[PDB]
Amino acid sequence: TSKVYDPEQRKRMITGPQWWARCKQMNVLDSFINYYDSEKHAENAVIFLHGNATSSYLWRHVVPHIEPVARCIIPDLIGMGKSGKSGNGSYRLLDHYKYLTAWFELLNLPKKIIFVGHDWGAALAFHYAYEHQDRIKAIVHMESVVDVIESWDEWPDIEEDIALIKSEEGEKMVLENNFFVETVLPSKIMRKLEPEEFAAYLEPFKEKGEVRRPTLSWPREIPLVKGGKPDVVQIVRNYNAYLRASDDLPKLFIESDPGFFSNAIVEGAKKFPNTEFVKVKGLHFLQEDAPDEMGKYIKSFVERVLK
Amino acid sequence: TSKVYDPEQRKRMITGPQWWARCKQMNVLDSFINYYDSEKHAENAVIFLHGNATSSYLWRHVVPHIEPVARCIIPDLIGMGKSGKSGNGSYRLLDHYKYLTAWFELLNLPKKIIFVGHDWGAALAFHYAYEHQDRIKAIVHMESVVDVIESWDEWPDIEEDIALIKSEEGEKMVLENNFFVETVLPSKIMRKLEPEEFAAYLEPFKEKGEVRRPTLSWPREIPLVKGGKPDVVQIVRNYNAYLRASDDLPKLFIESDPGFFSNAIVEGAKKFPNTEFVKVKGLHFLQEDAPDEMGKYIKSFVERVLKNEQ
Amino acid sequence: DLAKLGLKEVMPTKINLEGLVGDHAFSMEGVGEGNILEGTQEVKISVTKGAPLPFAFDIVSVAFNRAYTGYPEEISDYFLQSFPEGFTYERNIRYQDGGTAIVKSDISLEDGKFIVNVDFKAKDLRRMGPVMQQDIVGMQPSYESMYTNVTSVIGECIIAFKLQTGKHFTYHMRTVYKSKKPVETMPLYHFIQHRLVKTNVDTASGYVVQHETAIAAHSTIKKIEGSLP
Amino acid sequence: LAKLGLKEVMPTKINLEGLVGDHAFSMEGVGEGNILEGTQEVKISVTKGAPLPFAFDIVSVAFNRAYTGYPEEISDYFLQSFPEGFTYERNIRYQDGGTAIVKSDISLEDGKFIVNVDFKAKDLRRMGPVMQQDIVGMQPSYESMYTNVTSVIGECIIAFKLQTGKHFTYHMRTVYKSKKPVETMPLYHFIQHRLVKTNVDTASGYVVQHETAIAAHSTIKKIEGSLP
Ligand SMILES: O=C(Cc1ccc(O)cc1)Nc1ncc(-c2ccc(O)cc2)nc1Cc1ccccc1
Repeated sequence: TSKVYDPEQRKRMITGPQWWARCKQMNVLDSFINYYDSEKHAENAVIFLHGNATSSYLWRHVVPHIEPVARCIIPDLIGMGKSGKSGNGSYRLLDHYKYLTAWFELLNLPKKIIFVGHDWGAALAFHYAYEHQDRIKAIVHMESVVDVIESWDEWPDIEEDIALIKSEEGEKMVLENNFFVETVLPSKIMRKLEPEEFAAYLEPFKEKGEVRRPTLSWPREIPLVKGGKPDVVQIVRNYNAYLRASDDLPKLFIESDPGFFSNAIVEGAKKFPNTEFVKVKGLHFLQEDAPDEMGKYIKSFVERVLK
Repeated sequence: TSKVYDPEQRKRMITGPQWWARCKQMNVLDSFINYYDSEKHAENAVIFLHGNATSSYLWRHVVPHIEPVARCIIPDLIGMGKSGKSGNGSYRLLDHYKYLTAWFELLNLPKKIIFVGHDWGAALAFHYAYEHQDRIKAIVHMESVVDVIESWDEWPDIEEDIALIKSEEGEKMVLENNFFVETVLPSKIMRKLEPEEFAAYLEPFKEKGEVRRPTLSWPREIPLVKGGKPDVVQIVRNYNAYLRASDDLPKLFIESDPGFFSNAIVEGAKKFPNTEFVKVKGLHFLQEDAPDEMGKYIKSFVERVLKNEQ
Repeated sequence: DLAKLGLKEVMPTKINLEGLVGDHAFSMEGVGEGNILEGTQEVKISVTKGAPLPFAFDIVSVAFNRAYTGYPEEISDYFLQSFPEGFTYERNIRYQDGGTAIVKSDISLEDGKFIVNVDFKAKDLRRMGPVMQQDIVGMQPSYESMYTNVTSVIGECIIAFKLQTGKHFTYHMRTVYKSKKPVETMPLYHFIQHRLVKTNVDTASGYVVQHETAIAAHSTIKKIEGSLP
Repeated sequence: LAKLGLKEVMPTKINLEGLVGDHAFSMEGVGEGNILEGTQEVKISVTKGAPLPFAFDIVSVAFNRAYTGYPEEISDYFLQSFPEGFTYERNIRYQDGGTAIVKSDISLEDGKFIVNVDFKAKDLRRMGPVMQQDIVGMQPSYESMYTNVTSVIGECIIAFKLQTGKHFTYHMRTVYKSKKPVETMPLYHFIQHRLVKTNVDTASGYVVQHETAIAAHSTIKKIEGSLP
């Protein structure tokens, strides 16, 4: 698809090496986790969780708006970014959840943490929210994993493609052809990424083979009531039943306009109480189209939940 | 255009010779006029006037509804139908009018006459009523020339066509190719005419040459205030003003639906006082599509006109 | 192989149409035959109920079968694959006037001929329009874009009624054809060139005879090697 | 024939001012084309409003019927309209209800086709392939072309190919009006178009599109004595 550059972005472009030089690493279980830490204002910890095909690089321009308020930590999920690989080589939802909570344990986090989850990164930010319900102060989600899927009514034309990924064909799509990196990522961004910031995303999966396994295992965890993984379906069912009862939990829903999943999940997200709704430009990876808008929005949101 | 027959028309079809064997001829000036005469009920006179490309045949199915209430007379205009030809070979509106008045004088008509005009046949009546305002009781008009043509807005796409007719090419269109009878006559009729019904219209103009000159000269008299004949323009203006000032004259407008000219002329017809409006289905030749309903409308309208003796 | 599909090179057909144009209800019938290997067909139509018609006839010319379509080897034939069961279609027509039409048809195959059953509805036609004025001489040739959508095939075209004045009156026709059975191979994006003419009008017969030629093909302009789509 | 002040190969400069929903933008185009063979290639830039929150391909048909290969049997209403050029008004209805209005003027000065375009889109569906940017490009098309008094009416169905392999169509109706009185008006024919995008490698932020348009009649022989 044809896209054009943002004329005022190469001047403030943050390259991959420039971002990783500001990121730390730390051994977690039988591996390590590369992550970015602002450190300052450690009394409140906000955690930015990326989804599929991305890394901490997704929140490079969103985070400068919230750091002077709270300590913002952004990890690369296991097997993705500059972090290490998982021990067994499996990259399912719980395979990320275990490493992520073990890495949480090594961070000196306050009692109630604040999460910023996007795509599958929201599901984790929700699953933890279901297990450690006393350890959350706020939740900010966008293009998330809200509830299960049962219809495909107002969803993007991703059916059949989902069935293609779930079959052996997807192995050639993602492992050998890098589907979610060479096709899905630049397609669902309204602007044309500069070559450096696109190489920053291609770097973890520039090689063919099993290293691209997470980007293939992430969509295979989709919570389809018909055909989906029963364990993940039950997990999301449980934490959606919990989130619909989170009356005191202040939440923030960022809707990407026009977006990719926003139209299909904004009605299911309205069933979550104490939710403040904002909307702004972008497709799926709305952090690449309107990063400053989102930064100001969530900075104000966290300032007012701290009250 | 394709079109298809009315399944109940051939049972009551009146061919050309059958209709002509009921008409009469009568010397008028240096020629004669063929006309159908009801004769009976001469206390009132309902004169039906056809327009271009047609004859008295046009009213063959409309007239039986009005005959029991008044003497109905329907003539073929000069050079048209089975009537005689013109002396000078000229077929402008005024020649038709002269022959028509000379034939009027020979019928022993009452003082006030009732007119039913279609196309140019209305204008003729519209002309007569203007010059003989003492001799009019009621006027029925359909697809009429109610007024001049000041714009081509609600009119059908007949511009350029009339320009081709008036610009020399009309001779090859009408005298050579028989435009109004072979093309325009069946096109402006919803149903498909029986072969005999179409032969009855083709008979007076079955030959090429000057015999089709009426059908060529009728459209050339079009009252275009810019590009039309000024004499017909003045005639139309005069009788339109007169009809607009005629409150004592009961009129009946029969709007063709969707029609051909009715959409553009029904406004000017509405600006005529004492006009009762009815609507029947059909195009231009509405008589060949809704003859019985038209006859019932005309007969009840004449009935209510004659009922005036309080 | 047409023998297995219950067909042959030349196939007959009998079409029955129930129409509702405005407030006028009518019923028409057509009988004909045509070549399914060369995309030719000829049908003579007559009115069985509601004669005469207050509208232009040519609006029902598209309701009187994609089986009569000349498909080459490099383009799969969805409609001939639809048989022996046949196929249905839903057609939406918008004239360049605001008036609309809905055409729901079901082409079946019985004994050895196509049994078509069409329902035609029309509304919001203009009084001065060439349909109510009957200014239409015939149908000009057209190009129907045909592509695939899951199990159905979608065609779209602009049909131009030629008028007696030499001008033209267009209408956008969007048809969705659905085979009754799963059907094996779906066709790529292509075109079907149509030419629907009226043959016998110098023969006052009461019939209205129409011959349609429909040939399927791709674009004749060569695609650039560096060209994206 | 340079009596109209032309050449077989002509350069063109197009300036488009567009508004899609609430996004205002300006685009430029520099191109070259053969008007006798009917081919054209234009490099397109976005001089204002970048990036675009919509699919780009909706502006491809707004970026000159002078680049049409008219045979000797068909009157070229477009080449006759020069040296003054010609204007056109274009109404587009997308298959989901979205609408577009394209008003363009084509002039000639030094010997170049100077095109000025105004583009206005509205009522696009957020899940449509234009907002979702699911469009790969344009498929070939056939445009009906016929005379209406002094204007020329073109009408076609343009089909965008989607990333999933499906297609998304829109109905386009253009009224072309010459600036000078044209000698001979055409009858009724079709212009076959193929608009494609070349040089798809990333490189700089510009879109190079090549369109081939060839006018012709129907390839099906009309049965003699048939109507129309
Ligand atoms: O010229 C006239 C006279 C006229 C009639 C009514 C009116 O309000 C003003 C003037 N009429 C005319 N003027 C033009 C045309 C006409 C010309 C060409 C064409 O293709 C279709 C109709 N027809 C006709 C009448 C007609 C004749 C035969 C069949 C149908 C209608």
